[PDB]
Amino acid sequence: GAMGSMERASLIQKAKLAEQAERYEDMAAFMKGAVEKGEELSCEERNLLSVAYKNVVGGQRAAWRVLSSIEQKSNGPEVREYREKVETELQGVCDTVLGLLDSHLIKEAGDAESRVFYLKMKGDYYRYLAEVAKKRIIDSARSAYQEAMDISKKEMPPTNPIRLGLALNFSVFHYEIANSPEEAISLAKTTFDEAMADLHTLSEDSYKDSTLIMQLLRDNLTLWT
Amino acid sequence: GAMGSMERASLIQKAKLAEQAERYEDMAAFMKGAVEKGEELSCEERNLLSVAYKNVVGGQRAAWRVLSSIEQKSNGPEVREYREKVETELQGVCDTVLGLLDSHLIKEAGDAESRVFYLKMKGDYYRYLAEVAKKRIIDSARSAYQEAMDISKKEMPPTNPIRLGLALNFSVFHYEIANSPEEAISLAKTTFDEAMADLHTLSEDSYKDSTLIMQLLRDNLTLWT
Amino acid sequence: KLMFKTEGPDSD
Amino acid sequence: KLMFKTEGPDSD
Ligand SMILES: Cc1sc(C(=N)N)cc1-c1ccccc1
Ligand SMILES: Cc1sc(C(=N)N)cc1-c1ccccc1
Ligand SMILES: Cc1sc(C(=N)N)cc1-c1ccccc1
Ligand SMILES: Cc1sc(C(=N)N)cc1-c1ccccc1
Ligand SMILES: [Cl-]
Ligand SMILES: [Cl-]
Ligand SMILES: [Mg+2]
Ligand SMILES: [Mg+2]
Ligand SMILES: [Mg+2]
Ligand SMILES: [Mg+2]
Repeated sequence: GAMGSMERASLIQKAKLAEQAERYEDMAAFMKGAVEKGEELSCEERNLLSVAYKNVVGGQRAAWRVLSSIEQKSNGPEVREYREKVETELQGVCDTVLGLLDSHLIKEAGDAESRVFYLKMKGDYYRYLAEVAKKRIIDSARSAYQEAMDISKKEMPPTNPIRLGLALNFSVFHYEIANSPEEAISLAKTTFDEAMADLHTLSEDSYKDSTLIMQLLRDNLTLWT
Repeated sequence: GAMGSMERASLIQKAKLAEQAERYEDMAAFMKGAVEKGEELSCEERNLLSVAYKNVVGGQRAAWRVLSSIEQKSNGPEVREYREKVETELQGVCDTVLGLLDSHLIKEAGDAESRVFYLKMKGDYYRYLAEVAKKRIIDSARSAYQEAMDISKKEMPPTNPIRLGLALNFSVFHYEIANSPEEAISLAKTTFDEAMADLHTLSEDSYKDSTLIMQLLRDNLTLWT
Repeated sequence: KLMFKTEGPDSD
Repeated sequence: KLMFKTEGPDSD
């Protein structure tokens, strides 16, 4: 596309500049162009990809919720039309991310740290599609998260931040999307407890990384119990 | 353009929804389409136009400053290229606003409240062009603000919030753009004092509106003295 | 809507 | 850069 003529390294550099400038649409477009160079992404580059699209879809989700709420309360065509406009834009972003994962980030990801990361993203962006959808979208989210969980439990320690963030998101999928609040609560507790028992093996910096995400599991359990 | 097929009233309704959703690019596009219907704007509609574009250009200005600062410190082509990209987008937004004012909002604005409002905007968007530029752009800002000031001093009381906001912005133009800090300080003080002396004529709600902007003049004087 | 904690930027 | 107060939304 329009980033085809820019060097991979220049795209990565500009993604980091756009992050500093809080220009997340640009950041996402730079990272899409880097992915489309066809090379695998490093850990830092995967994180740039995810942060970029998470910020873009987050603005869309927030706006969609405002509009959906106004629409529900109002129940002219304008509120429905504009909610649909934002909804379609959100679906388009989700489709773009899923497209990058399917062509060809996941199939070329052999290491656990990269394969789990991408499968988690796949679960997340189908979850964002499910928020606005439906049964098949939910099963697509579930399937991606489950594959990621199975790999993470065999190949990563229970304190691994990627594993922790995956379990966090899968628990929210259970609570809100799958209407399985007991599964959500069970997952959050087991994940928290198995991480707690492994903190003693960590350096100070790794301890900080793992406990930050453990605090998110705790925040959810507090809202859920 | 792409809003040509939508009703004026639907564009205004959708601008207000977009504001609630914090979707300011959409808000600006809806208001541009309403302006391009060719009818004059009400006070509320002028405010929707200004708030929309102020939010869009504000994000651009903030990003431009981050990038300019990185570029100055760095002094590859990437930082310069990306600062230029954001700069061009900012100029494009300024050119779009100035285009709406020139075709044909200002020439059809006969009442003081509407003519001052538009001339203030003209000053503001040339000021935003000046921030990134140059002598002719600065004189264009100065000229628009001066015409607005002359009308406001003849036709509006000194507590009028439009008059106050104009003087506030013209004072910042003097301080930062025209390198006339003494003129800036003099203007802020005289405007503040003449408003103070007229507050006794106001209702509680009008008093609140006027003192809010007077506090901004005071904030600037505090930074400047 | 009440939004629960998920990984990464809290951008919505 | 130090930014001074101007009218309306403080959007930068
Ligand atoms: C974990 C994150 S998040 C991030 C960002 N730019 N937000 C960058 C990184 C990272 C990862 C591995 C090595 C160097 C940096
Ligand atoms: C963080 C953990 S672990 C755990 C357990 N009972 N295994 C429970 C909690 C928790 C439960 C509710 C509210 C806040 C925290
Ligand atoms: C002063 C503002 S600001 C604003 C906004 N939507 N931000 C709307 C209005 C307004 C003006 C006159 C009459 C009704 C409303
Ligand atoms: C608000 C006003 S009015 C005025 C005057 N000397 N006429 C001075 C100030 C002020 C000056 C510096 C810092 C804070 C406020
Ligand atoms: Cl629409
Ligand atoms: Cl660029
Ligand atoms: Mg739809
Ligand atoms: Mg139970
Ligand atoms: Mg230039
Ligand atoms: Mg002096």
